[PDB]
Amino acid sequence: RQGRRAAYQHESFYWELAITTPRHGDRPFEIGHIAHTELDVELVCSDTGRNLGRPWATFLVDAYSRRLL
DNA sequence: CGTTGCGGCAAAGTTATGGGTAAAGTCACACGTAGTCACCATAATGAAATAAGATCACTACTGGGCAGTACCAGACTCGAACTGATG
Ligand SMILES: [Mg+2]
Ligand SMILES: [Mg+2]
Repeated sequence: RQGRRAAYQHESFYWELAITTPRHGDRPFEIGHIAHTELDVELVCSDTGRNLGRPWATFLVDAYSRRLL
């Protein structure tokens, strides 16, 4: 009906019967994620005060402690 | 006198309403919302044009003066001659 990107919410999860390597990390600085986004905020210039559009934030996260590295 | 129905009194029973606390749900993070014709009045030239103005050329009408002519004396000047005083 809508496509694969819409059925992605109706996906079967992965449930661990046995214990493989842990998904989020055995220790800090083992698995760390990089991801970009654009912040939902309009920013103004510091000198001339025009609309500069929405900025972009990139995050590096330690997946074990979920810490924003 | 004893019994029976009726009514007051005060817990007791049932709903309702505004509080607190853990615990089942809920939903966005997944690159994204701003973006684009349609609209008719006003300035604003630049061109188109003006309506009158400017000058040429011709036609007719009407003031009107200059080089030259002419006479009638009055008046000053002077050839030519007359005539008187004189050394
Ligand atoms: Mg992203
Ligand atoms: Mg977003």
